Amino acid sequence: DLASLAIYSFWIFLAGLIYYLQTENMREGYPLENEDGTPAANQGPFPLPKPKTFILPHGRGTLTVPGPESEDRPIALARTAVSEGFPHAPTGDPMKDGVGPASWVARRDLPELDGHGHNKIKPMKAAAGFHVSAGKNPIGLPVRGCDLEIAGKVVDIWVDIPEQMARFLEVELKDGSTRLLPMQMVKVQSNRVHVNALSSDLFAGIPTIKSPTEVTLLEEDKICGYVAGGLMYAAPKRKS
Amino acid sequence: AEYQNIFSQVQVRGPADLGMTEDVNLANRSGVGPFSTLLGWFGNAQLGPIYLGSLGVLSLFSGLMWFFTIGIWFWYQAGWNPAVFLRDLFFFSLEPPAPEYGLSFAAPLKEGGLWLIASFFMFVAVWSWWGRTYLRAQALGMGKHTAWAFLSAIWLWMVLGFIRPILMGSWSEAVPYGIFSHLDWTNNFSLVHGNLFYNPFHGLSIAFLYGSALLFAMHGATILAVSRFGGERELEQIADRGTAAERAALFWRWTMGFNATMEGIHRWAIWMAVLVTLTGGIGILLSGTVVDNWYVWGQNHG
Amino acid sequence: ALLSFERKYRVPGGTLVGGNLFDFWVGPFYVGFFGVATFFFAALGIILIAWSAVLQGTWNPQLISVYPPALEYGLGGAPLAKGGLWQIITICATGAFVSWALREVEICRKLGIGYHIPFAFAFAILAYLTLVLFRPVMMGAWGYAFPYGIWTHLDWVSNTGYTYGNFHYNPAHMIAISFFFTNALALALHGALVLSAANPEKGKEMRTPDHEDTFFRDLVGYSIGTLGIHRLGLLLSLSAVFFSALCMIITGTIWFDQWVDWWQWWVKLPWWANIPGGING
Ligand code: BCL
Ligand code: BCL
Ligand SMILES: CC[C@H]1c2cc3[nH]c4c(c3C)C(=O)[C@H](C(=O)OC)c4c3nc(cc4[nH]c(cc(n2)[C@@H]1C)c(C(C)=O)c4C)[C@@H](C)[C@@H]3CCC(=O)OC/C=C(\C)CCC[C@H](C)CCC[C@H](C)CCCC(C)C
Ligand SMILES: CC[C@H]1c2cc3[nH]c4c(c3C)C(=O)[C@H](C(=O)OC)c4c3nc(cc4[nH]c(cc(n2)[C@@H]1C)c(C(C)=O)c4C)[C@@H](C)[C@@H]3CCC(=O)OC/C=C(\C)CCC[C@H](C)CCC[C@H](C)CCCC(C)C
Ligand SMILES: COC(C)(C)C/C=C/C(C)=C/C=C/C(C)=C/C=C/C(C)=C/C=C\C=C(C)\C=C\C=C(/C)CC/C=C(\C)CCC=C(C)C
Ligand SMILES: CCCCCCCCCCCC[N+](C)(C)[O-]
Ligand SMILES: CCCCCCCCCCCC[N+](C)(C)[O-]
Ligand SMILES: CCCCCCCCCCCC[N+](C)(C)[O-]
Ligand SMILES: [Fe+3]
Repeated sequence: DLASLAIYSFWIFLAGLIYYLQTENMREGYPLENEDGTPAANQGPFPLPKPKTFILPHGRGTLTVPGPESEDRPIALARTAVSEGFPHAPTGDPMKDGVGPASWVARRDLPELDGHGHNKIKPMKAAAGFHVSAGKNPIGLPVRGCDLEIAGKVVDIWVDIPEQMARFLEVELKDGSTRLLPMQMVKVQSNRVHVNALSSDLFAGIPTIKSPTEVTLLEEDKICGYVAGGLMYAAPKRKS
Repeated sequence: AEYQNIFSQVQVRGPADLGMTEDVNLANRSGVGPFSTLLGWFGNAQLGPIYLGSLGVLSLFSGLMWFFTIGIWFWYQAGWNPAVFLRDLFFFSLEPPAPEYGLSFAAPLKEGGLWLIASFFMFVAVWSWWGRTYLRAQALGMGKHTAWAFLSAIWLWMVLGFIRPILMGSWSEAVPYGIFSHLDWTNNFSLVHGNLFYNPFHGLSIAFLYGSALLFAMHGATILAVSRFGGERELEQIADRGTAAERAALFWRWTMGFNATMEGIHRWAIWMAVLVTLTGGIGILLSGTVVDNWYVWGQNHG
Repeated sequence: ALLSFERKYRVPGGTLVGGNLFDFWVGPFYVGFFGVATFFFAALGIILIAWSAVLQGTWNPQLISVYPPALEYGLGGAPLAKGGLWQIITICATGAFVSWALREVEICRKLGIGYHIPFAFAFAILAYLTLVLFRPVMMGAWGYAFPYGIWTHLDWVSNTGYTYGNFHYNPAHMIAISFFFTNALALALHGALVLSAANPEKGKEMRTPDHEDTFFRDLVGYSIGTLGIHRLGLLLSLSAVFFSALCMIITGTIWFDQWVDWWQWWVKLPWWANIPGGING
């Protein structure tokens, strides 16, 4: 009967759809590798899909995936066991070396652009006439780390222009230089901004940006990685 | 306690954003509406602009006429009494023609005619709105995924009010316009077809409805969990994978042994959701036209 | 085997129990103390389900059903073949789910990400516990819980619903359903919007979040924005499940009559109860 035919057909369709979805989801990170970076013997039952190409706006070229995968950065970890499946120990300072939860990806060293080809994220002082429109304005507040010491003072908010949102706080340190802190990693209070992720002595080590009025995707990844890494790696200097 | 990025701590505002031009007829955009600081704690504060245009006017007019046809019928049922209108608001119902009228438009106004008129306005409102989801994407040079997804919802709506009644040979098979009465119709529909729990397309529709809540909870939480690395900037993560997309993928890989990509999760999403009404519409269309009783059908497996 | 970008994240640390003892992977899966716990609970529960099947006399997945103790047992223990296995399997399931959530927490810690996902999952666990634990306890018997069987659990849904008339009339159930339908609407729209921008008309450059905002503003006059839509999907899904749990925890406890009759409170408000005309006059 027609209903039996429909349901039988549907299950065949569904199996095909899952195969499509799973292979689409193999456009990044595959082929799977051994811990030494060579191709793994067992790739599983799904093959890689035929490549697709994204045309990027503003002359930025294209992305074709799947494509050759490479980290494009040194990774300062080493094996802790003689067989596969165990953790890899940082060989240096994992916050400085950008591994574990301090990891960053070698994204393009250019800023994300809006639909008009301008820098998506700008310090609020350079964004006409962006302003704080609700909530406690954090500009001017002292910035406290998880050791409960003051690490600096907020001197601006970096804003996403097309999306009208706060993305970073720019914090001036004791030496007069500044660093960016992800808005998602700070708590704005009445009298301070508190940063649980970092003790005050780690603020200097936040990766710096090369130009003082823009931030590239690479730099954002280094900064966001470093700050989040502090939850694990500054745990000793934190602090009931 | 750590900030969880469910509500924003600080809102910022700049000049009203008038949007991308591309091929849009700017003469048809309104001005911006008010900014809402309240909305701004959770999402964007900006209201408007909205695109009008003649197809838009047609949809709005037709949709308002549907609503007002039902509402005027409700006032009539209330004996034009405001207190009774509010008291019995959920009990009023605009009902389709009796079975005797078949598919004719010969039913008197108070006995099905007004339901046909309301339904005609709804048909025009929804289909002209569908055209709009297509044309607004086209004008911006975007893919047509929204129009395709909307068509899956339209499929169930069309099956319920139009295709199934036509195949059954009477408008009396369609859904009444009323809050309680449409729930009564739904219960009755299951009882009369031998319990929809036995309809495998109903079971599938449920799997996708629950699965949509599972998947949006997973994806919403994942993106918030990696918002500290810019995770919600999904388009640029697709174009240039970052530590947000990698940590998202590895959370799921380490948890359940496989994972998505920033682009591909949105394909899981669109399909999980659209399959709710695709399977649902099939299940309903087969009911009474091909299968009179799902329990009985399931005993034969076919 | 590892994803091409995976090794740099596989560092030690983040465990809640056991230090480095269980800090390792099996293939793609992270283990951890709670990986071992989930395995134990899941294995035991599955073994006990297999034993229940043997006592029931079937291996057919569509027939196996583990029933809770009959109502006469109240909140006491019951013989294994007469509800006791359900009781133990329920402890196992709860252990397995809570262990799963806590293993997710360990994974979040190692990855340096927010705890949103296991927090969200906890809502599903609380809905499950509402049905098998909180509601049965409030009502005074394990037998009010649902049986573990593919088809028999649907029998329970139907029997339970119709105990209170048409269950559609439960107002918390109406709100839950509105959240489930709105969630699927939002999920379809979110998936479509991102895909429509990433996969534009042939030969065109990827669109931007600016075009995503513009599309929605053009269409409905408002865009919730790229952060807002993920907050919204999370809220709609968790609200759907919160109101689901709520609609059941009140049913059989605070309200136990026909749900349709609850609505008489509105109809009977003194200022219009007696006015002639309409449906209710
Ligand atoms: C006693 C009741 C019966 C029952 C009878 C029905 C019937 C009858 C139907 C369902 C259907 C469904 N049932 Mg059932 N169902 C039962 C028990 C359940 C249970 C449970 C017990 O836990 C669950 C979870 C469900 C779940 C579901 C869904 C999976 C499915 C509807 C999907 C949907 O998104 O529709 C919501 C989406 C739509 C209706 C699409 C709307 C489309 C657009 C075009 C709307 C236009 C609106 C516009 C003009 C108004 C604008 C106003 C705005 C403010 C602008 N049912 C019992 C057995 N069920 C439907 C189905 O598909 O069945 C197979 C269906 O017809
Ligand atoms: C005739 C039947 C009655 C009816 C009777 C009832 C009854 C009775 C109940 C509902 C409940 C629901 N009904 Mg009703 N309802 C009916 C009509 C409908 C209709 C409709 C369109 O007509 C709809 C849309 C709904 C929808 C709803 C939802 C609000 C709610 C179900 C979701 C939920 O609780 O999730 C919550 C999610 C869970 C419980 C899932 C938890 C799972 C987790 C923790 C773990 C599982 C993992 C594991 C086993 C995985 C295996 C391993 C593999 C690797 C995968 N009902 C009719 C009128 N309804 C239920 C409810 O609210 O429950 C709280 C409920 O008990
Ligand atoms: C994949 C299935 C899921 C789904 C998907 C879906 N729905 C869709 C779409 C998609 C992808 C859209 O693109 C389309 C949309 O535009 O969403 C924003 C839509 C949509 N789904 C909608 C509703 C809806 N979807 C439903 C469900 C679902 N939709 C499924 C769960 C339901 C349920 C669950 O019952 C409802 C009620 C609308 C929000 C929208 C279709 C809008 C439409 O067709 O409008 C026509 C009518 C009008 C233009 C006017 C309406 C009349 C009003 C009642 C009167 C008052 C409002 C008026 C507009 C105010 C203006 C006053 C002025 C004079 C100032
Ligand atoms: C709260 C919103 C929605 C939600 C959220 C949610 N669910 C989640 C998550 C989140 C955020 C996860 O992180 C976790 C996950 O890893 O997903 C991939 C999960 C998950 N939700 C799942 C299922 C699920 N979620 C459901 C729904 C929902 N989940 C809600 C609608 C449903 C429904 C609606 O029926 C199901 C079936 C799993 C895919 C996964 C949790 C996996 C897990 O806990 O694994 C550990 C345990 C085992 C491997 C098996 C244990 C076996 C038991 C010991 C015995 C079986 C007892 C059982 C009670 C029998 C039931 C028989 C049925 C026929 C009734
Ligand atoms: C205060 O008073 C005011 C002025 C505001 C007016 C008050 C308004 C009120 C109270 C209105 C309330 C409206 C309500 C309660 C509406 C509820 C609608 C519901 C619950 C609908 C549910 C399902 C509807 C479906 C499935 C409809 C399907 C319809 C179609 C597919 C259209 C089919 C087309 C037909 C039959 C026309 C055929 C003719 C041609 C030429 C195509
Ligand atoms: C986007 C695709 C996701 C696939 C989810 C498939 C879940 C299948 C659920 C089984 C339902 C079986 N039944 C009894 C309804 O026929
Ligand atoms: C406690 C309920 C018993 C569950 C049995 C194990 C699940 C097996 C999956 C069902 C497969 C359906 N199938 C393939 C037989 O048709
Ligand atoms: C009318 C469409 C909106 C859907 C929401 C469902 C309405 C149910 C409201 C019940 C709440 C009554 N209560 C608790 C305030 O008294
Ligand atoms: Fe997303």
